[PDB]
Amino acid sequence: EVETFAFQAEIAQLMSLIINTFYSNKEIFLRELISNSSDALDKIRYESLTDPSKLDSGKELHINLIPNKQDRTLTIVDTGIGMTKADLINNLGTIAKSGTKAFMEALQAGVDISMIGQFGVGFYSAYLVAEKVTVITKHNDDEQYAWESSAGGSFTVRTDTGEPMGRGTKVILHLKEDQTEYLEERRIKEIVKKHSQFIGYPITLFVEKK
Amino acid sequence: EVETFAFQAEIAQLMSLIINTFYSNKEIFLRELISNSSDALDKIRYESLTDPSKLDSGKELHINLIPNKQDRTLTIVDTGIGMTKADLINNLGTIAKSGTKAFMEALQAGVDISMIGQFGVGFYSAYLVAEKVTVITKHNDDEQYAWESSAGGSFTVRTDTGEPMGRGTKVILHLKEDQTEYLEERRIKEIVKKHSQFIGYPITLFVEK
Ligand SMILES: CCOc1ncc2c(n1)CCN(C(=O)c1cc(C(C)C)c(O)cc1O)C2
Ligand SMILES: CCOc1ncc2c(n1)CCN(C(=O)c1cc(C(C)C)c(O)cc1O)C2
Repeated sequence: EVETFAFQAEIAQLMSLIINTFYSNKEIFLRELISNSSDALDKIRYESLTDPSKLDSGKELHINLIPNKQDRTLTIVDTGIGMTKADLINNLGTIAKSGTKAFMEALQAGVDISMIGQFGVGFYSAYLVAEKVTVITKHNDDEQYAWESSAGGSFTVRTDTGEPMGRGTKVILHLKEDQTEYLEERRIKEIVKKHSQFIGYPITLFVEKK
Repeated sequence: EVETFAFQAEIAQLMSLIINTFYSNKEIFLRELISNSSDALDKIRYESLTDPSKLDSGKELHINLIPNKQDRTLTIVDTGIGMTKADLINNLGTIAKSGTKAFMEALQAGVDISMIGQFGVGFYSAYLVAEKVTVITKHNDDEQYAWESSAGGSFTVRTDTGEPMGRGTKVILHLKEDQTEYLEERRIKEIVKKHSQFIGYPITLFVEK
């Protein structure tokens, strides 16, 4: 059974902005996804400090980047805390964070789209390069879920039937036809090496089985 | 009343570096404290989307800067998720351990102190301008506490007796004698415009006199 939700009106607007504004520095999407992964990973390590059983679903804390030229997909996998169904639905579409209006405001007052992260809504920068985004997520308290959207004002949520994850969040970017550079080894390294924040977790870039 | 604790050795080490190294660009401390406040406010906002009862202790998500020239203090107050007693003593230091060590290594490879916030330990940049820092905090599940340190390798924690803050964290900088410029209204505005122009939450600069 697949459920369909409307994006909150301001979020639909943020997404349209992102998809339609001319902006050449698209590579910031990767930075924003890795920061989310970093926060999710901090969170599960933090909870494990007082309750070590939370790592029963997987004790390795890391980030994998997986390009697939055949599928034209770039996938980012982490083993952070993950999202329950309620987290998925509430944090990823149906409720506008105050940073959305604030961000869009800032754009009028002379900011760059690359600062989307300061406003807690960096995730939507994925649509700089992706025509469709699928998010698979597993939290300790819930079942494994699949979120999906090609924008257009709605997203769907279903129970995921694919390979279980143990715990964490996996972001599958279905790349636009002219954005395949982000499947190239040399390009991905370049963007990650440029990453401002010290990532306190191993980032492994997978090689394609060409 | 008051309990005294030893810093993690790497944090002690980082703190002596910050205090003893020659570095004129001290103003970056504000940017780092304002970044922490923003992160803290992200955390309670995130939690509140699924459990709105988390804002019972306070709906307003914002940051105050309060200079006091009588006391020679600069105070950064926010209404974020706040910190528990275990967070003050142990948890936060343990999470930041890998960044702390990584930062110190980076400095040896000739990087700049202003990069401190990139390694998740921007708070300790407070000791660029302060001889003593007092942190008052309130988390939803816990009581209100005072953390304190003048470096020298130790810190204290006590239950705070003062004004109940509801939820959040207040960082009181007791400024060095030669660092009073950061009490000046023009100077603070300048530094906020320069390094923190687009923060995701309102910031109110208090005026004096
Ligand atoms: C504010 C800190 O507290 C906190 N608690 C839980 C979580 C977070 N932060 C961050 C997000 N998160 C995830 O699972 C996650 C989500 C995204 C995109 C938004 C889809 C991503 O690209 C990678 C991820 O690991 C869970
Ligand atoms: C997920 C576990 O990691 C975690 N959880 C909660 C918090 C944090 N990290 C840091 C932020 N925070 C605060 O209270 C705070 C702290 C500082 C300085 C560090 C002293 C500051 O200058 C302003 C603040 O609001 C809350």
